[PDB]
Amino acid sequence: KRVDFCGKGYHLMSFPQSAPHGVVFLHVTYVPAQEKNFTTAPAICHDGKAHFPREGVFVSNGTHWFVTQRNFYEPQIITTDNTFVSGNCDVVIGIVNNTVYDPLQPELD
Amino acid sequence: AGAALQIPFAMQMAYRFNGIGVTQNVLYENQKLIANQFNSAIGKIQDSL
Ligand SMILES: *[C@@H]1O[C@H](CO)[C@@H](O[C@@H]2O[C@H](CO)[C@@H](O)[C@H](O)[C@H]2NC(C)=O)[C@H](O)[C@H]1NC(C)=O
Ligand SMILES: *[C@@H]1O[C@H](CO)[C@@H](O[C@@H]2O[C@H](CO)[C@@H](O)[C@H](O)[C@H]2NC(C)=O)[C@H](O)[C@H]1NC(C)=O
Ligand SMILES: *[C@@H]1O[C@H](CO)[C@@H](O[C@@H]2O[C@H](CO)[C@@H](O)[C@H](O)[C@H]2NC(C)=O)[C@H](O)[C@H]1NC(C)=O
Repeated sequence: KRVDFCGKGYHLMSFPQSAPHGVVFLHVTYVPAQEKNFTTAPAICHDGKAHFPREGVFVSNGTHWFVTQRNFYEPQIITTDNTFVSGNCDVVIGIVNNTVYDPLQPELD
Repeated sequence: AGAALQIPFAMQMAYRFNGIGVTQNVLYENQKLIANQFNSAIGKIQDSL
């Protein structure tokens, strides 16, 4: 887990090999690339309350708002199971209005 | 760990707090206090040096 101890980047494994008077390690490392641009927001206000992501980050390509994990791109609809509520939003700096969909109401009908 | 990626500063302290077990809800509620404490501490360290 200590960065830059074994390889340049995130670490996966190592293989040892012998040598005349030493040892040789082959480290396997994981490195991302092909980045993109996005517009973010720290919290989502709905019904006067604030919603924060459980594990992820809020992004939006320009029209719709999704939550994605930090190290890779896989957008998902903002439901009420991957977000948690904390008080009412009047002091947070960066809130943006939106609607948070829940499954219980559509499944009720 | 690759190519540098732009990221707002507040959403970096949120991750760093999430790292040590304090949930990120704390940071966004007490941001001004943290800023004032950090500035006072850096002034104190400059004076001590
Ligand atoms: C942002 O992403 C959303 C999610 O894909 C886009 O919304 C849909 O986009 C697809 C094509 O990508 C269309 O076929 C759909 O009609 C769109 N709406 C829905 C409800 O699915 C949205 O267009 C994207 N915005 C931009 C500017 O790229
Ligand atoms: C991001 O930064 C921009 C400017 O760097 C901020 O825009 C300012 O918003 C305040 C309102 O709080 C206005 O009084 C200023 O006049 C704006 N500045 C400019 C140059 O337009 C913007 O609010 C910031 N966003 C967040 C979420 O903090
Ligand atoms: C998000 O929605 C809230 C709630 O409607 C908006 O706050 C209102 O904004 C209008 C327009 O300036 C004011 O006349 C009201 O007094 C505000 N409060 C209420 C309770 O209606 C807010 O402007 C919207 N946008 C953002 C970025 O927060």
